[PDB]
Amino acid sequence: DSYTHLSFYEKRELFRKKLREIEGPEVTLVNEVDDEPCPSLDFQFISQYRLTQGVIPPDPNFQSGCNCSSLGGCDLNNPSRCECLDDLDEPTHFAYDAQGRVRADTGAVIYECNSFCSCSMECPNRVVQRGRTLPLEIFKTKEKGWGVRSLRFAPAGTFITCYLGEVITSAEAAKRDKNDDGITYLFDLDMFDDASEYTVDAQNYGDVSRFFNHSCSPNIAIYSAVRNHGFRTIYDLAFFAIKDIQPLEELTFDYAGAKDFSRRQCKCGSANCRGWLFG
Amino acid sequence: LDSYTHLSFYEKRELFRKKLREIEGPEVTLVNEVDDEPCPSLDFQFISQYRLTQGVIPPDPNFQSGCNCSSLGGCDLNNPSRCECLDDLDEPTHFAYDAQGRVRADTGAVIYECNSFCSCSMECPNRVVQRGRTLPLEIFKTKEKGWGVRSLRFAPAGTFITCYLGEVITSAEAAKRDKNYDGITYLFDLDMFDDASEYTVDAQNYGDVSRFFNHSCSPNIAIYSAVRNHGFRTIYDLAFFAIKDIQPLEELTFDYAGAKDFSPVQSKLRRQCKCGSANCRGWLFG
Amino acid sequence: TARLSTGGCAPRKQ
Amino acid sequence: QTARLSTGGCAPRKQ
Amino acid sequence: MQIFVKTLTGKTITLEVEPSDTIENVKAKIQDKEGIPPDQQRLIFAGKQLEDGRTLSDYNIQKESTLHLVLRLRGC
Amino acid sequence: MQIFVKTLTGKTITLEVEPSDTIENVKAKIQDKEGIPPDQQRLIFAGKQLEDGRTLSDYNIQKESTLHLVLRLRGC
Ligand SMILES: C[S@@+](CC[C@H](N)C(=O)[O-])C[C@H]1O[C@@H](n2cnc3c(N)ncnc32)[C@H](O)[C@@H]1O
Ligand SMILES: C[S@@+](CC[C@H](N)C(=O)[O-])C[C@H]1O[C@@H](n2cnc3c(N)ncnc32)[C@H](O)[C@@H]1O
Ligand SMILES: [Zn+2]
Ligand SMILES: [Zn+2]
Ligand SMILES: [Zn+2]
Ligand SMILES: [Zn+2]
Ligand SMILES: [Zn+2]
Ligand SMILES: [Zn+2]
Ligand SMILES: [Zn+2]
Ligand SMILES: [Zn+2]
Repeated sequence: DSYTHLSFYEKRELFRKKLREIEGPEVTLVNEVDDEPCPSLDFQFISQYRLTQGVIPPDPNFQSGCNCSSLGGCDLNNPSRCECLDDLDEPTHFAYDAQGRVRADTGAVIYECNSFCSCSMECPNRVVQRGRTLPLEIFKTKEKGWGVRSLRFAPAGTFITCYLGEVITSAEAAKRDKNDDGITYLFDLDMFDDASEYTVDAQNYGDVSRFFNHSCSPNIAIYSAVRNHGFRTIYDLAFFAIKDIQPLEELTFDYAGAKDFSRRQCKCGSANCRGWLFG
Repeated sequence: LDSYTHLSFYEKRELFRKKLREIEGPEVTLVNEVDDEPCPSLDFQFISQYRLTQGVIPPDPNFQSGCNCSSLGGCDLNNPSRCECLDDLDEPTHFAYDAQGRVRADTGAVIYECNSFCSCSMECPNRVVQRGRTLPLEIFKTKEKGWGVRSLRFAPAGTFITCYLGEVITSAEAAKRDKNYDGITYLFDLDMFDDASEYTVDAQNYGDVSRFFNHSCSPNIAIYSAVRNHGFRTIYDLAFFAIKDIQPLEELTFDYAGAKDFSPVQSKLRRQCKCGSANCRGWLFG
Repeated sequence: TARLSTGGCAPRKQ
Repeated sequence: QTARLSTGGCAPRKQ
Repeated sequence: MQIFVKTLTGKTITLEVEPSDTIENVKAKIQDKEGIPPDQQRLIFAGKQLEDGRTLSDYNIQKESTLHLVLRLRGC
Repeated sequence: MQIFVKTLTGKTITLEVEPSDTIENVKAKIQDKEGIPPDQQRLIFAGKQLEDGRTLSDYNIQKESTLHLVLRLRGC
């Protein structure tokens, strides 16, 4: 981190050099509030999880693929045939629809096809794997720092992006809970109480979802996308829009869950806004 | 892309340029100063890593061991004997890369790199391949061959270009494929080790800029096996490294048959080789 | 204590 | 040989 | 012959079986040796889930081979 | 105690060792049971390679644990 001999426009263009190398739809940067050039320039963008020491990665020996049609992928009309859907143990509907959007009735866990499946990459049940489709604008908010807004229309259920970063153990995460400014990038992989144990930190590496700001009335939510259905320790943290989003609307998600029956000031301005995200 | 309506030359070229702009890493450009062909095939998706298929067993992390060079200060290159990742190397142990990040001239065909289990950072000098493409590559149209790739910047000997990516498939699936015998193919056998020659990378439907590299009997780049799981040898990165200094806009070409043997004098198949080299064998296999 | 959380799968997240 | 691209094997190196 | 079934925990169960033992018989043996009901067993070999009707020989499972057991869950 | 060794080709070997045993002794036992020279052996546990002079107890490898055997590359 030198960035002292770099000017305003030089720093902004360096950050945009980082952005233009991001895989997929373009990610851009605008500032309509203050004269800050860009977010921290030490940050490096990554396209997938960066596991660290002491993080047991998914063992592929416990992974099993379906044998649905290789041409058209698995058919959403016949979910019983799909072997990698026999783990939900319910009416057993595919998480997505024909249009690739998650269903409004689908639960919080997504079971997707893996390498062992015979279906192609165009399979209807590989939405998170295919990657981002929405161009996102990183913009300076007025009371929350940087944030992300969408540029094109996104219907409810549309996939957005994965929360990426360094996957670290509970010990390493407990060592780096320095939040030295109301600044936190720790996302606990606490979707399953029986596994947990891991946390994705976006402080130094991560995705554009790292700029997603908390809201007590969000428009997007987080889903656990699973490719090795056996393992529940490491999995994709996919962001899906649960509300219809117009262009230029900031993408926000709740930093916690419903938790019913069980900086520090929140500047989201919601009707149900408790003054702290505590997250 | 349900293009029920005809896409013109301009629209096809623009769609391919948009795809190139969406590739991860530095920019990739498209040039055709030969004919009216708008672009390579649009029925393609660039991928930033291997896509494994059914029947291919992926690398098992239980057979992978990291190194503990964080106590040295992050995998010192002057102290390679202290790195666990170099255990399976020779007795004169040395990292593949030099101080400036280029593979050394005396480096073997196998590059053992650090992995998730190591205690170093992504800035470890033994993680060159994992950091990805660094040069701005231009897809151009060759005179006699199809599409080729060149570098807009100077590529000194030992520079890392990119990886050969695509679908990793079994020999059985590659046999159900290989209809591409009737005259382009994107099949690259993962055959660095005859003890673990099982899978093949097909860059037909999915792959990387490297799938546009052409063959030459006098190559300027060659293949290295970049291995992160040192216990596994059926799946590994097919990294490209420049074997001689490459001037700007010079076409990046590698030998499809790899490094030739030295003992057997005797020991076409697809096309007449039109690489134009003075030593051109004239028989390209692949 | 202050980390982003999926909230657990115990609620359906609908 | 086979009409596919190959590494060339272990013992031979870049030359 | 002998085969080994590995759990996500790391437990390694040893089974005495024959190539003609059905996957149902293997699940019953797993139940006897560990108390895991067959309905919540998921036996996996070579990236594919083992089916009840077939035997070990059908899946080319030889001696001292390794099967992997995923305990089925419903509500995460 | 009883421990396990998992090989690349899918085979799983059982071994009779003690916490006092050295990894060189474990490689010698693997040789005696499978015919693999100790110098051409890499034992891996919990993401770490096991050094020859050290003992199993130094790696906290308790009973019924599973080591992973990697055969060294010689060619080049
Ligand atoms: C994961 S970072 C992403 C935002 C961006 N990196 C920035 O510069 O603010 C989230 C940080 O923004 C602030 N923040 C996020 N949502 C907020 C909200 N709804 N109200 C007030 N502050 C918020 C918090 O202080 C938190 O440290
Ligand atoms: C991986 S593709 C090369 C890039 C791209 N497919 C293209 O348009 O050429 C390999 C095919 O390109 C052709 N090719 C590659 N190098 C050649 C050469 N030196 N002379 C003639 N044809 C060549 C061969 O027909 C081969 O099947
Ligand atoms: Zn599928
Ligand atoms: Zn299926
Ligand atoms: Zn599937
Ligand atoms: Zn609020
Ligand atoms: Zn090291
Ligand atoms: Zn290392
Ligand atoms: Zn390192
Ligand atoms: Zn030639």
